Amino acid sequence: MSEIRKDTLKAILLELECHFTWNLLKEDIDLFEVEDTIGQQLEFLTTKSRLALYNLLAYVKHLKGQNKDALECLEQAEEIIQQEHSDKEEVRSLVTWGNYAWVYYHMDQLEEAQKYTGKIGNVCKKLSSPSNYKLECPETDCEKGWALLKFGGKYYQKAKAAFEKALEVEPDNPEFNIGYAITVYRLDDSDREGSVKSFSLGPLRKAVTLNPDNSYIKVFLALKLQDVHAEAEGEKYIEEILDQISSQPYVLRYAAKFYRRKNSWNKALELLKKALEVTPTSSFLHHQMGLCYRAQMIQIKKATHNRPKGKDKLKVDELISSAIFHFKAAMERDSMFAFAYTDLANMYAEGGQYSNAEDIFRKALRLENITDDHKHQIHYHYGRFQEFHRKSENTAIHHYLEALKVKDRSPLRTKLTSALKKLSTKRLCHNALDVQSLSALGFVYKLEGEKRQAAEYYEKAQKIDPENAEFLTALCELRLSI
RNA sequence: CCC
Ligand SMILES: [Mg+2]
Repeated sequence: MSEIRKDTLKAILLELECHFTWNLLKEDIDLFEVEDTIGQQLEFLTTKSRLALYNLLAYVKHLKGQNKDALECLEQAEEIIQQEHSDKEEVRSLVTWGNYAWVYYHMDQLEEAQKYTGKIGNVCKKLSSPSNYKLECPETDCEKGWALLKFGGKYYQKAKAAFEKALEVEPDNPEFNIGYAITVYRLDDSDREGSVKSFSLGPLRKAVTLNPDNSYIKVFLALKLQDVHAEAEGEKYIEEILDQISSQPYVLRYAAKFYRRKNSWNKALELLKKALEVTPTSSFLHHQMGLCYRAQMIQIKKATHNRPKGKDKLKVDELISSAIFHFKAAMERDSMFAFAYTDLANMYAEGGQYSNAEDIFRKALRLENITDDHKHQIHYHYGRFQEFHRKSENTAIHHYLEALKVKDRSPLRTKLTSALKKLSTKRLCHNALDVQSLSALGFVYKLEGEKRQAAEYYEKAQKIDPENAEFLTALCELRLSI
């Protein structure tokens, strides 16, 4: 192909609606985890669109440099279109064809790619689309919403908008409602400024009504009810679900979360183990197992006033070892699972395995592509490890400051500001010229809206370090604020 | 998927 036809083709490729134009970046996920879990949903979450799953898996295989394997996934998608979408064959094929075009493009099979853009263009014309090479429709909006969700927390607002676009056309579509309600449910937990939210409660009730046979959507309703102090109602739903299904890991794992949150740890462990028989490598399941063992360990520690002896001490050590095992497995199976790192590191710290804790915290601090909320929490946990285990007040202060710089409204805000005030005040009693502590107080007072007091701290810090760029900038901000 |  002449490289002028090439430029034209590249332009068309960008106009398509498919995974390659949805800004799904590989660095935001663990590709092995995503590939593996897509396979596990194909087998074990049988209510989710198989067509969507294969289109997504094809994209993921491409991201792993396996273009030949991506093609095979798209072939399976085509088979499903014959199987499950025969009446609307052409329109249901658009996303698959888009991915074919992009994959063949990447394999330098330009003529083959053009064949696919041609098919797309023909169908869009046939169906009176206002665009040349796309036909926006609710089913595609839904598929896009799920693809966005799979790429993680940075994409949740975009996924919500995609499901909203689908619901604009079909407000009572059962599939669209599930996607939307689950997105709002995750957003209730995402980027919290304070208490957990419950905007998803209404959407979940509707999605459950619209999908009576679906235990997967119902388990989120139960969890949300638990969040809003209707634990009794939530638990009845859990019981009904467990009467209706067995061994479905995507349902059992959330029932296990439910039971754990009311401290029924043995029941949670029973459910998690049943799920592990089906999917023994799931990082989600492993994390949940560790959470159970950790909770049981904490109960013994509290009961024995943090001084367990004899068999209590033996059990505590077994539980710590088991929590480490499972948190380590979770992290190893999902490199982007922020909480797996901090939970593992914190458990290493609890067991006094400080070199191990440091190793994990170091990796966690270097995760560049997780959400700012997760970065914030990593700094908080490392700060606490520094303060209480390493007894390094200056390193603690440093990381508490980093936590607030990344996110200054969170449920950790007041824990962070109070720790900083406490540590900085103590250090200033010993050395009135301690620049880090002066600077820290300036930062916290500025955050609290105490402009004058903040200025005074920064001015003392600047007196000591007159050319400091950070202090000059802080003082300028304080002067120009209205 | 922590809290
Ligand atoms: Mg996952």
